[PDB]
Amino acid sequence: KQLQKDKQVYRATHRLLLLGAGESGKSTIVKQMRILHVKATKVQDIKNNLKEAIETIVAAMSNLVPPVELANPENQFRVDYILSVMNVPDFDFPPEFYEHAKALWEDEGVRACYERSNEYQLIDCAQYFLDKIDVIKQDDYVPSDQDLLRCRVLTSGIFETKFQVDKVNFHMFDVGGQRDERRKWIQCFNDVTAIIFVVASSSYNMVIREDNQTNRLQEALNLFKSIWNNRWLRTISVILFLNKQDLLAEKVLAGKSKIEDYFPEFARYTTPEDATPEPGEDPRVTRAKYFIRDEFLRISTASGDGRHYCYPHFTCAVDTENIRRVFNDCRDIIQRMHLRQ
Amino acid sequence: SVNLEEACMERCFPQTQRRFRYALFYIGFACLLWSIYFGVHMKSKLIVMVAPALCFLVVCVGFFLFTFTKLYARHYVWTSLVLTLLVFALTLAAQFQVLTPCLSQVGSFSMCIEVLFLLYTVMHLPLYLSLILGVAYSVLFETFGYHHWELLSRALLHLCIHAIGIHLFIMSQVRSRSTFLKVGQSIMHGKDLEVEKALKERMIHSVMPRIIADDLMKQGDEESENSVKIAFRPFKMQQIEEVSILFADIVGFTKMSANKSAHALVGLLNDLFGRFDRLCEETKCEKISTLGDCYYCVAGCPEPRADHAYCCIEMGLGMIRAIEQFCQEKKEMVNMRVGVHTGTVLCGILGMRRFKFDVWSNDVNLANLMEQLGVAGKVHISEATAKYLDDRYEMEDGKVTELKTYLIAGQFASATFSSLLDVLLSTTVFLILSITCFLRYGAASTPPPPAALAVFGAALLLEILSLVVSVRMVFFLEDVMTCTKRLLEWIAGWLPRHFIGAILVSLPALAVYSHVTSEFETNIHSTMFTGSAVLTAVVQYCNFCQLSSWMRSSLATVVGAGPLLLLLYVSASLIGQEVILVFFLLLLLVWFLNREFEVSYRLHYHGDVEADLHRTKIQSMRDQADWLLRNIIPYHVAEQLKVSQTYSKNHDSGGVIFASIVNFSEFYEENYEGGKECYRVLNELIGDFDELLSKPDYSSIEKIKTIGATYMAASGLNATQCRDGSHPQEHLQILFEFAKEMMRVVDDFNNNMLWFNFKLRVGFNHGPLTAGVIGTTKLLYDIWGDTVNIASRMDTTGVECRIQVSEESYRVLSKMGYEFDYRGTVNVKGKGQMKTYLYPK
Ligand SMILES: CNc1ccccc1C(=O)O[C@H]1[C@@H](O)[C@H](n2cnc3c(=O)[nH]c(N)nc32)O[C@@H]1COP(=O)(O)OP(=O)(O)OP(=O)(O)O
Ligand SMILES: Nc1nc2c(ncn2[C@@H]2O[C@H](COP(=O)(O)OP(=O)(O)OP(O)(O)=S)[C@@H](O)[C@H]2O)c(=O)[nH]1
Ligand SMILES: C=C[C@@]1(C)CC(=O)[C@]2(O)[C@@]3(C)[C@@H](O)CCC(C)(C)[C@@H]3[C@H](O)[C@H](OC(C)=O)[C@@]2(C)O1
Ligand SMILES: [Mg+2]
Ligand SMILES: [Mn+2]
Ligand SMILES: [Mn+2]
Repeated sequence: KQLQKDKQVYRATHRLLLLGAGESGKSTIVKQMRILHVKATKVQDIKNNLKEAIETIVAAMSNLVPPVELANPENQFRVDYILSVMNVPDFDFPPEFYEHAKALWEDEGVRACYERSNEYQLIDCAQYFLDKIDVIKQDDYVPSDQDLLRCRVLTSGIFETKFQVDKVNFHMFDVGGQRDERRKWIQCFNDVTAIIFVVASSSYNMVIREDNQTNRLQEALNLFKSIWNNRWLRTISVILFLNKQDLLAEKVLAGKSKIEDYFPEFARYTTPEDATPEPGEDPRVTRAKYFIRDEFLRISTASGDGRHYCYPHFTCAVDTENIRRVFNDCRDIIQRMHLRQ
Repeated sequence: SVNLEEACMERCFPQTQRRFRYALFYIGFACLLWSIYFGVHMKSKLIVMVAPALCFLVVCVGFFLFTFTKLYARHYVWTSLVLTLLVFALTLAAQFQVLTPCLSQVGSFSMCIEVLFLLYTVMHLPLYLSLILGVAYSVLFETFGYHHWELLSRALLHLCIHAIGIHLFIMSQVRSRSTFLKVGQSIMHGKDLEVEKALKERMIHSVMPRIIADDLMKQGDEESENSVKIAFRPFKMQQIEEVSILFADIVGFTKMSANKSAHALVGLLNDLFGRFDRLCEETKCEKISTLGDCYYCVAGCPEPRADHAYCCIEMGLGMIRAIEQFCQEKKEMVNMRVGVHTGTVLCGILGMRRFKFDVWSNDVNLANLMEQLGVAGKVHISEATAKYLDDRYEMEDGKVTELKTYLIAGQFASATFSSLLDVLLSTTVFLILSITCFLRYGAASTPPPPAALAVFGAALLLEILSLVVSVRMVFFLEDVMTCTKRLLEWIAGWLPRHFIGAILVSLPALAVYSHVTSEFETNIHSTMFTGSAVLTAVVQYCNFCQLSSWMRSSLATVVGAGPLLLLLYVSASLIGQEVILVFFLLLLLVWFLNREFEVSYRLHYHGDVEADLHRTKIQSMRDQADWLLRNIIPYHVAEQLKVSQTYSKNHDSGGVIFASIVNFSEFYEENYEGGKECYRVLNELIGDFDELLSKPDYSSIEKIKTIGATYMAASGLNATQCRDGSHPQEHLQILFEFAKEMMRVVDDFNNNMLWFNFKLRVGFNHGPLTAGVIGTTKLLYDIWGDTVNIASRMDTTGVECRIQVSEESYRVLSKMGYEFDYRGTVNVKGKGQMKTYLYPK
């Protein structure tokens, strides 16, 4: 027969649905899994992160109606160089191009524009990139694991992984988060074990690439409300990750972007007294992360009926130890829910 | 009744024969004990005793031979009559030679006890006969005793022993009735269960193939047994590769069935369908469903065949023989197209109402358009067909009229209710027991000790409290309070049955020990009388036949054996061997006897339990099977077909709608393992439409069948009564109300859906129609007419999210109070122009 043993090992696995908003870091988490518990395209898509980055800034300079001109306008042949290769899918990356993005990166409109690229659509991991491209004009040294984790790749289509952690079976799905791909999310609503949700932290002054009109944070609240009251999702507790801790931390150190000037819930807000702090901690950071924690948990207050729960934990995509700790705790909680019935 | 209860004991013959044979063993046991008592001890002065017991013994083994004979059927109860008449002549003949000085009340009375209950238990006489025989034997036996002080108590002994005898008698044969009745209905419902199991097996094997059926045949997953009676509903679909698909349909079907009387079209159409079924069963085929004029089959999705495509195309050449041989049978001018494609198909069943095993793929739609790109006489076969197809045929170009395709041409009596009678009867006989224990005193007026009156007091109070507690527990007054019955029987389990049974059993022996402490042989008449008294009252203990044999028989031995032997020993000269020898036959008698009755009681309980379980299983079988009959075919066509074979029905005015999910094609994308998650979504939707019809007022609508993503239902059939409160157009109007309702239901379905919408369009028509049944052992209820073609071509061309109305429906619905607007006059095949109206404004 062998239907019962195969169907019982079908029971005994650990499938993980990984929903979340667009370009959050879900694929980065799957990369973290294959670094923890588990060959030429990397040069290509990293250098296309480079190209699309630098031409998105350099094109986007004149697009800013606060007039952002070059502090070094003497590289206008490099400006027109980037305007020349602006729309071409094919490029060979000469050292002269490294002189182009190099000498652009010597200019300060690039740097204050990197302080102000959140005003439009642009990547959020280029400060890594231009320093590396300053180093990696040749790539005879193979790029590292952090180099693997910074590699932006657009994610769509169902990708699966089956890795094992100490007699614990992992089969999990990375799913895209763009709007048109949202018709594919019900494909993985078939009785999965757990649902883990990820929202980028600094997305309180930026918008999605669909409309370029409404904040990604309110997009995340709308998404959590749309899943949270479903007639198909009431039997799975949700583990809530809040990625990109440190980018929010350096925007606090910037002190230039305010949620309370946008979302005035934070304006008369006070800090929660049930906290558990971090070493060397600015209280505005704490009131920030506990504010957004209370913002999603406030939506988790509205329903549940003791059926589907809400488990707010925290993580950033640059700590091995955090994925270790809170994901082992995830293994504990999904052990409970894996034997809930 | 009469004959069947007669045949009962005709088959309860050998067991009464058996216990009766060992009653004869008890008779030879009795002649054996007469032989030892008159053999060793005394009476060595006349040996007259031994010979009637010896001929009584050759009666024993001689009628053990005569038990086997065959001149015996209308004889064996009369053989018992012969036996007990030899008993009567034995004891009545041997009694009298007394009054010389010695034999006491105990001897002859003990004889009468053994005779009487050996009669009333086993000898199997009737009511009247054993009745007047026992009574007559009693009165003439006691006047054999004689040749108004103590003889009155003798008659009390006799009438009480008769009353307990007839009690034992009537309870014995009512168990003989009810055991037989439970076993007989147990032997009817088992075979009825098996036959209706075969009927349900026919209903499973008339709608589906064998594999998913045989998953439903052995409860391998109890999700299906839980699916006969929240996250996602369960349904069977498997995504299989390398199958083939054959479509066939009549070209120019418009006018060709005009002048049919709705049985002639059934005649030629179902005749050709019968020849289709013949060639399918001869050509090893997988037929699916009849889509109006189109009929179609596939090639081995449960069983992937080795030369499968050749079976498909030569099978379709079989359909070429069908059109040539049945057409030139009927001399018609007709033809049919055939399109065949090889590809992969996900197959299964959706829905939960009127469902049907169907198939899904764009390879299927490729076969659909090859029928659309078809031509007569030859089979239209694709690239993927001819890429491996052994080239043993006539291949030709299937070219465009305006995708790489070829052509082939050829080559009563309840438990506590009886405990009412054994307790209540036990205490009225206990009443005359202790009454007789005292009103022997006619030469005296009172018993000497007061502790006798104490035993009278607590004994009568305990029996009367058991009396009132049981009788008000049973006869259901429910006036003051009943919770003390629940709270006191709450501790009266199956072991307090043993114990309080031992209480009410054990106390009357102490009540005949109301005369036990001081003197009893100033007059020996008191002594012999109290010995006869306690040996009389000791027989009471069997009346609780509902407790165990070692337990009651041993307890009966204790309380009926202690102070008799022990009070013989304190001191009236020689009585011991005979008095406690007859105690010995008394004790083995009561052990064996109540042993037998409690075994009989246990067997009755067994024979009730098993029949109850089989009754439950036939109840579940009828619900599940008749639930399938309510599934597959409609109701009054089950009233016409249910006891017959044919069906054909004209209809004159009825309503019919289509519903069209638009954007399921763009939502489809199959990058996943079959993409069948999307079919789980679609099946949740169609299941929600299934739940829409279970309203009582919306049970007046009859769903026809499912067609891909096109939904289909009709009304105007459920009104089979000329009622006085049924409007001639009500099902039309409320069917429109249901159409707006299911518009709101699909609105709510996209409300649960995220960032996405499903569009739909619906079309209406009323008109005459045709009720028909097609299949033979694989059936389908179907409708036809021009009207369904009108609503068909309507909703085929209908704009989405709106309600599509015919001009005559425009003529009726406004006067049922509905607003519309003129859309235009859209071209309708068969009608030329037809004037179009829409509901949304
Ligand atoms: C007078 N009208 C009829 C009387 C008795 C039996 C049938 C009809 C009738 O109207 O038949 C039409 C459909 O209702 C009836 N019908 C066909 N398929 C279906 C179908 O799938 N569902 C329903 N409810 N009715 C159907 O077939 C006929 C049209 O078929 P198509 O439009 O699909 O094109 P075709 O199949 O190639 O036929 P043709 O073009 O050669 O003339
Ligand atoms: N600095 C920093 N960068 C991060 C962090 N998390 C993700 N990123 C970067 O963001 C980029 C996008 O992450 P990615 O994994 O592609 O999101 P995704 O959600 O899986 O992509 P999609 O399915 O929504 S389209 C990655 O290149 C990654 O390096 C973080 O916590 N800190
Ligand atoms: C409904 C889903 C989908 C995509 C699947 C499919 O294969 C089809 O159902 C068949 C071929 C298929 O179900 C066979 C029956 C039928 C009714 C002939 C279908 C229609 O042509 C459908 O198209 C229409 C018109 O709905 C189509 C193509 O639609
Ligand atoms: Mg991704
Ligand atoms: Mn046709
Ligand atoms: Mn057709």
